[PDB]
Amino acid sequence: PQITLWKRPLVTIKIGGQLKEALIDTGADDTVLEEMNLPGRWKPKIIGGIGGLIKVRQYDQIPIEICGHKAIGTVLIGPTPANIIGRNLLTQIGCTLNF
Amino acid sequence: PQITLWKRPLVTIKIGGQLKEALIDTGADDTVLEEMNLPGRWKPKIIGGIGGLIKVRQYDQIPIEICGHKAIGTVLIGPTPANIIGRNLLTQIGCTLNF
Repeated sequence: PQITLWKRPLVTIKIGGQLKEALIDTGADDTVLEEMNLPGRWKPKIIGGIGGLIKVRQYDQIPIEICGHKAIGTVLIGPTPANIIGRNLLTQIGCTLNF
Repeated sequence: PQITLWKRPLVTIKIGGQLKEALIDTGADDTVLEEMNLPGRWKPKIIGGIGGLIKVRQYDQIPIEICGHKAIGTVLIGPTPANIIGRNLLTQIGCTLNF
């Protein structure tokens, strides 16, 4: 749909059989979710933001649904205050910025 | 315009009579810019990002332009890796997410 930015762009997403809240973040290269259990092997990955770099866990080819749109891609797990949906998944559901 | 997310949404902004590249960040509550110069009162402020915290200078009622679109609001100046446009200004230029 069309989401305004008066408030944080939090939408529902589903991963596994679980409903979660996540932020549509055009400023995130990657998708970062709050600590949770995911299937299969992982590899380490260093990411950064204001504040510095940080090492987190990287899981690949993870099915995820965002506002009813299915996507598959890399998901990172780390100490984030919120579930973040980044550009790697946003492009997959055809999400764009407009003004 | 309509901006896809295959690459970082960098756009031209103008502040203090100077043009610059800045990231359209729907995941940012605030607007933070790389060390520069600004007028009027400023007061410190600590803010958090994915790698920890940084102390910045908060400036209120700062006129700024994004792609020539006028906005006025709070702007933080500090050691950020890159200029970040937050929702506080994006709402002001009618920027929305679509998919």
